[PDB]
Amino acid sequence: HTTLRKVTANTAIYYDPNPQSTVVAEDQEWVNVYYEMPDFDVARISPWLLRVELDRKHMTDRKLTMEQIAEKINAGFGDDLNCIFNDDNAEKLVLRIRIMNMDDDVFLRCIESNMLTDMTLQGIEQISKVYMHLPQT
Amino acid sequence: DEITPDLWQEACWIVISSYFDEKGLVRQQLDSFDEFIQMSVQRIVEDAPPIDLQAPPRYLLKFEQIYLSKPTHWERDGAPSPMMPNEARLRNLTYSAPLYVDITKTVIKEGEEQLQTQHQKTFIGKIPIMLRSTYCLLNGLTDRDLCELNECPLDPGGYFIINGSEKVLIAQEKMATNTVYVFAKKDSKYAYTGECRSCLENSSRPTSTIWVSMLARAIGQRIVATLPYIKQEVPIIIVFRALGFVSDRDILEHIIYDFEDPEMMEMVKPSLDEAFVIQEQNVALNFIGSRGAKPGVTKEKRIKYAKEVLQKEMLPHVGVSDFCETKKAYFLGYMVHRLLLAALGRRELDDRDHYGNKRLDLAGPLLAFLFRGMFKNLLKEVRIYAQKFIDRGKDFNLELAIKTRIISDGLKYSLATGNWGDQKKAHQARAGVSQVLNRLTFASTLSHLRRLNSPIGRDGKLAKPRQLHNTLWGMVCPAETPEGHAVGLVKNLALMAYISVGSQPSPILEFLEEWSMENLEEISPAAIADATKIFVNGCWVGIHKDPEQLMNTLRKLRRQMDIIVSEVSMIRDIREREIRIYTDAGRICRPLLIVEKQKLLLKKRHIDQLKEREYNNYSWQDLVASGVVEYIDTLEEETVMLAMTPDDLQEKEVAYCSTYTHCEIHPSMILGVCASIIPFPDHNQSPRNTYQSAMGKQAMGVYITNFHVRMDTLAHVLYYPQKPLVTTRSMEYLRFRELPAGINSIVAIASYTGYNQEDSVIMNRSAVDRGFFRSVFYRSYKEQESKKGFDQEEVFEKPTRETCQGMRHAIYDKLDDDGLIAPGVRVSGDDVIIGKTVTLPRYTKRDCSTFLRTSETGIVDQVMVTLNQEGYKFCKIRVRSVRIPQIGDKFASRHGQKGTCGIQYRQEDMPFTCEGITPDIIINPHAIPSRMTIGHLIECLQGKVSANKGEIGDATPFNDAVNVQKISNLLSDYGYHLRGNEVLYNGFTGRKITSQIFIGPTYYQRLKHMVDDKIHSRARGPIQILNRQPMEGRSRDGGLRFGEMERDCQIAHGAAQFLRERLFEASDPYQVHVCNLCGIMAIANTRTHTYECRGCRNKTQISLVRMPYACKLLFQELMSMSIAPRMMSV
Amino acid sequence: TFAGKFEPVQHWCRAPRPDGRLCERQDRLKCPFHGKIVPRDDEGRPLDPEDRAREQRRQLQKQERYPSLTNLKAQADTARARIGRKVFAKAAVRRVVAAMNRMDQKKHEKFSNQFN
Amino acid sequence: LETQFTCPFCNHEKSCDVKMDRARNTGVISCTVCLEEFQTPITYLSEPVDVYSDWIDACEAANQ
Amino acid sequence: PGFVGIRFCQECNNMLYPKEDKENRILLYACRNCDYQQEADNSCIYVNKITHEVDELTQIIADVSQDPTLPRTEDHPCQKCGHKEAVFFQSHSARAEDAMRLYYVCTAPHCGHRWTE
Amino acid sequence: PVPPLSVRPAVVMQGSARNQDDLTHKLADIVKINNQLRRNEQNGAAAHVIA
Amino acid sequence: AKQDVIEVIEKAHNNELEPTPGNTLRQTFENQVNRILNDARDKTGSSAQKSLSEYNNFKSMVVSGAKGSKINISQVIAVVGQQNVEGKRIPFGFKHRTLPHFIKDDYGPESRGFVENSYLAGLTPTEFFFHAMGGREGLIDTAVKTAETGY
RNA sequence: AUCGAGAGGA
Ligand SMILES: [Zn+2]
Ligand SMILES: [Zn+2]
Ligand SMILES: [Zn+2]
Ligand SMILES: [Zn+2]
Ligand SMILES: [Zn+2]
Repeated sequence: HTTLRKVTANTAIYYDPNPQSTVVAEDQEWVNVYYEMPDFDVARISPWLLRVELDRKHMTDRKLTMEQIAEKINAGFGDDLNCIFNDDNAEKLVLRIRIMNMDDDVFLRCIESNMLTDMTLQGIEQISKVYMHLPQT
Repeated sequence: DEITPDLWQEACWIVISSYFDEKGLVRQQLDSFDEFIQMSVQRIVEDAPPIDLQAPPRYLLKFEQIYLSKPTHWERDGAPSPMMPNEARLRNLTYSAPLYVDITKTVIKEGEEQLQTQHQKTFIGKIPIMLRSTYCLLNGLTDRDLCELNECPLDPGGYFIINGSEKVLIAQEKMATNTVYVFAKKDSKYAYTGECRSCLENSSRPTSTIWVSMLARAIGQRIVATLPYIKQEVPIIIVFRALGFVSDRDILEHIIYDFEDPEMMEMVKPSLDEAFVIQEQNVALNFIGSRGAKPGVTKEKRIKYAKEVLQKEMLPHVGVSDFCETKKAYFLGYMVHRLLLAALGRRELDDRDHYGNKRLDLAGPLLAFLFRGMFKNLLKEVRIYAQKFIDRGKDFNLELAIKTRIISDGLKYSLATGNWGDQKKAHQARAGVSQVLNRLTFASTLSHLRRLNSPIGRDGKLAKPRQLHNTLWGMVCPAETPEGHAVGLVKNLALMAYISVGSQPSPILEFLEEWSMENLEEISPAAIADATKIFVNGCWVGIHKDPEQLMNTLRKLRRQMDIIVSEVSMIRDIREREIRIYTDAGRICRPLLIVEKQKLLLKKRHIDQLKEREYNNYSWQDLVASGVVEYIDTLEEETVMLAMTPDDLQEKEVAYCSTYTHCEIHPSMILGVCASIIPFPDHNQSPRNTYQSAMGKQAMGVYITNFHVRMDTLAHVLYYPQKPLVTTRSMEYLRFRELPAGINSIVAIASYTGYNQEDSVIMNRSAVDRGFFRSVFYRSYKEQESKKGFDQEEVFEKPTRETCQGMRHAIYDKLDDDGLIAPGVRVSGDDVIIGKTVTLPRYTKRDCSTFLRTSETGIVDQVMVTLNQEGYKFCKIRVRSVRIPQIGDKFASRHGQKGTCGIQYRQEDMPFTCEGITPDIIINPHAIPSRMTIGHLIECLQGKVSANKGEIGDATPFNDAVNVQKISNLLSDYGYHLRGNEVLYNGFTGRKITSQIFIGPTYYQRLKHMVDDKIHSRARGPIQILNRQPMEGRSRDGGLRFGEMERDCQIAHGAAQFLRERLFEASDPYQVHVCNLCGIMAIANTRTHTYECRGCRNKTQISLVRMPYACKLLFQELMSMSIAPRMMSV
Repeated sequence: TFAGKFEPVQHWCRAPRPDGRLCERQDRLKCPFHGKIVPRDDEGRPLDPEDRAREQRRQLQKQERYPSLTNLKAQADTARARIGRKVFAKAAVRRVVAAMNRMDQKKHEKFSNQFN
Repeated sequence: LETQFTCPFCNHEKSCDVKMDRARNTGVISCTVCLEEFQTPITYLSEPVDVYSDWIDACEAANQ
Repeated sequence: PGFVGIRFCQECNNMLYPKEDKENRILLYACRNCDYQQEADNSCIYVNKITHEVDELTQIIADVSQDPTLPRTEDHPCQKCGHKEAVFFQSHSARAEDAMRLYYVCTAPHCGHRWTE
Repeated sequence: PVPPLSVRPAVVMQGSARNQDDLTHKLADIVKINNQLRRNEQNGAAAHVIA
Repeated sequence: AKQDVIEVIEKAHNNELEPTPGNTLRQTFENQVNRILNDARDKTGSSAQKSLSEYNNFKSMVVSGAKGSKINISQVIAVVGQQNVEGKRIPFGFKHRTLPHFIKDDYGPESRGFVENSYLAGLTPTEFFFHAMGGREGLIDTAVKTAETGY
């Protein structure tokens, strides 16, 4: 079993009014790549941004791409919780899930908690650790 | 100047000798009791509130001063006389002194009509006195003077005599107070919970515990405080608000010393959000007041309740006075801060088993707990007695008001029974305190007087409190512990271990305000960041800027015997900026040699002055005053860098430490009294050392020098005790050389005839004939004739067959006119030693004589007659029985090698050397290999060397000047095989044995467990009243239990008739008559042959049923519960 | 520490965007925008004719597919309300606390050499 | 902490029932016997003891 | 990214909670107790470091060089001051329990430089 | 049901004081309060006193 | 064996040591040290065994199976070996120390309870205390298993 | 004698 926490490096909540001009400087490429094409309306999107930094090697260890993670997020929460993400090429494995339709800064934390702990990206729940080996006996 | 290595090994032991010349072995008991009498009683009397009683006239009844006189005894006439401890032992008196209290009672009615009447020395009670304490009549007496009072000079004291019985208080472990401890319970609704058992230093009150917890996993951590006397938890921020710190910044100033830390801050935040609703002190005090006093209370009173709890009940050690809430807030914030560090993992959870965290509750503080309770109850009774008189308006006499039996009988009862608490609360009370002093052998007495006890509960199966913690080093014997159900819970002091008696912190506090310290109400919280906190007895008193030179100053004050006394612990935690100073009692510590740059402070000048200790009165205590030695407690050892020996200080090719601060006086002082007997204990498997430490307490010897005058219930004295040929340097202080408990035996380790297999020994019958391991067993019988009332009175007098009713067929001719047998009369089993007759309501008197405990066959050693406390005749008869060792008697070496005597061969039957030496004992070689008691072999070889050389061997544990090679080289110089082997010859045939046998002197012990005190048989003896089954015990002529597992075994055997014999025929056969209709036991009249059930009103269908009596009893007890067990026979 | 890791993505989505440009996204398996990545040439046509036919069929299918008073059903039916109903479910919170408890157990385990 | 309280008006033990309407932040304490009713604001930290507290305080204040 | 600290109101000294102004679409930090407001300079409201990449050098304090029980070494001189000797010790904390990594501290007084190899 | 004397023996003591068994003492308690309650329920007694 | 354990201790100190699968770095270091020291104890035991004659009485009772085992001979002649509490080396009951005689953070064999002496050689005071700790574990096990097995 | 307690033994 692998939860999002096991493969996550660090989570943070920002106040990003514009997706076009993001708060962070290194995420400005793919975000503006995502937004000009109106697959998903800018107006619908909420100001409050959830940015999670995945570490590369944990993703590779479970052979997990951001595609699978984003699919799992969009399945568990449907379209109510938009998620976007870059390719598996950048030096930092990052994906941004700001809500798109108790205040949203509080709400988004409840969402973040619930995602990190009890969203199942892979495996079977209540199988915590597995060891492979050759039996000498 | 410097002590060189070649001298060290006696410099150190010289130092050790001086310690035991100053302190002794029971110093903790005597110091605790002394502190209790000098301080604790006066503190308790003054800390009680004056009892103001008025209808009008009013009276206060101060108590102001105590006087404890010497122990005296009042006869029936009442003339006070000095009572000596041996008289108390013989007459079954309580060795107690009267406590008098000065009382001041001032009349105040009106019009400034004031007048004070002081009653000087109002007899308030009787305090039992610890022997050899400062207030004991044996105090300061010389060995002359003790012998001349019939006291043993080697008797350590440290115990009480209650009703003639010697009682010893066992030190009780408890978890230290006023210290924050953060633990984490795996199975609980809290990730982390911090607690402090706050207790004001002067024992005004019992310890009050505050808990500051962490709610289990907005869902963020929530911090609540469990205050005393408040029904439900409270969020901490409301407690802080209730202390007047309303703004959220002000609260965090106390909780978080560095605001730059994000991570602390975010953790605390949920509690701020959880208390956001309450924003001001009065609502917070409201909120707290609501939980507690009553469901309906006026708002002003609710506030007064919340205030009262906060300043008094919460954290009393911080303060109980008004305007302390800054102190309270800082300490409470410090508790929360500690919780946060534990929750963030910056700091480790506290360890419950660290003795730095534990305190030993000794005789003094325990008697203080009793005295607090009993003086409270006494004052309550004074109030009531005075109150009824004032209600009727008449004057009351204070002497009549004071019923002194409460203090006297309370202390006497609790020390007599061991139930530590009020006699009414006999189940809430904790037993095992105040045990009967072991007087089997001198080592057992010393160990029992140095016994510690961990009240975890023997039922508990968690091994953690039973494990030998690393911190026991030098404090508790690693070996001496019972191997039964209490393993590791009952402990023993290491030899140089000293439990602190307690001290006042006021000199230290006063000095701290000289020096660079700042109060806690006087600082701004911003300063706490890089400053160092200073705790004193748990109490955050201030902060400091340069902790290093503070610690240097404090250490160097304590080493000068300045304001800081020696037992004060001063720990500097460096990584966390605390300096924790401890002066309280119960801290186990030990002495250590201070080390300079890389150099002992102990120079040859100190050893020189110590050598002439008997001339220039240069003692241990001058060694301490010279700043050469220091007492270090368990908690301060964490900051100490110890050298095992001065050889560790020596500059090496690769330096291990190079910054040592202290040195061991000698590592062998980690052992206790009984483990210090073992020779070469570092060559044995440790379980063997533990088993010996247990068995040295069952070894016979001379338990005390004045045994001729003691009327002990059981006593064993060895005819010919010998000091061991192979000894440790610690026994010089245990006085084992002066009261030894064994004999040096020529042990051969051989297989000879097969009668020593599986932990058994073959003894020399001829040696036994010459007195080898012969002992005398003394058994004392009590009796008293009670004239309790004219209805029935007992009296000692030779009974007669014509007047006495319950006269056994045993002859009473050995008794005298007075009803008491005479000394020198040989008495066999079932004989009469005291003829006592009790008047009836075989006429007008019934026999109630005292018989011998059956199957003893001794000789009356002596008969003492006196009067008991109330003053009727009282008789003690000591009977004497010579115990010659025989097959089945248990013997042991000092290495856990126990075994019974398998057979005894005469000298011509035993194997012999070329020079006709036969072994006294032959033990089997198969007892060595699995046990790995190589100390036994090394002791045998060393003993051969010692006997051939005219020495006493040195078997001190860690001694590089003694190993097996050097002993073997010594033994080869006396014409013996260097490894202790000899050619033996078969005693029966005279042929040489092909294997050369290992033979030599080894110290053996005769243990209390003789077969003649264990053999027992039964064939249709007495039965128990309730269930008609055989009694329990040898003494009761009882039967052996055929238990559930024997039943199970015989079921597996398939032996149904044997099982029925054991569980029906041989225990409790019985018949009942059962109604065939209802199956209930009917009424049978076998004389008139009439059989009827009142239930069914039939008298023809009744059946006989053969059942056990216990089953009939069970069925009747089931009807008692309205159950109908109906035995249907169809 | 088998844990083999690599990050090659040479293939591009290359799907035709409405602005006339081909998608340049280096997704491993799925472009979020155009679905499964299929190999395409320089003008964006999928190399496999069967894949092109399937994509065309999918595109055709996608192309195929008191009032004045306030409505209480509007509050019940919206994204924020749905996420709220899910996250704040009795069953859901329990799992969160269970995992956070394991997180605390790790904190407890991380002082090994000591007695505790 | 008991939930049923003695009424300050009729002195009937455990005759007062407390209702916490958290959605409106109001606690209502009513005696079953004498039908006296009192309404106070409450917070999420409030308890029936706090509502009965506010009732006793309101009574004593009004009786001045 | 870095953590975010709590900020307090300047009127009642209570913590400022986040909130959003729709009619400037800008982040504000407002007090629930009074009615003070501030405009944020961060734009970040919450940060969780699951990896816990904490520089334990910040947790060390130079005073630990005074500990007689810590080991000392002459093989790792100080880069600050050139002092020749230095104490060393392990991480010994939660989330530093992995990795026996040694941290060094200079024993020169008033230098107190700390580092890691 | 009062059990018989064998279920609750009155053991005699070194003198003449006959010590009763715990069951006998408890039956003493039950009997006294039963008799006392009986006289209250027979007479006029407060319902809470009878309770 | 000690000088190999020092090798491993520097590798761990310099981060030259990488975990093995299924274990944390602490647990791998502990494995690697314990398996150095068990190799040492077995090798020294072998040396002591081969040194024995067929006049040796320890050997005589071990071949017959009457009493003892080869490990007992190794402990009496060669080396007593590692003392364990709860299946692990001696725990840091002080602050990062097994005793106040060691420096902090000392994972060497001496410090954590390896008795490099035999019973004939005699244990040093620290070895004596650590051996007493291990034997106490045995005594507690013997005294605590009985109730629960009997039930 | 009963009850409890404690200390021990295997
Ligand atoms: Zn019938
Ligand atoms: Zn695409
Ligand atoms: Zn009412
Ligand atoms: Zn504000
Ligand atoms: Zn430096």
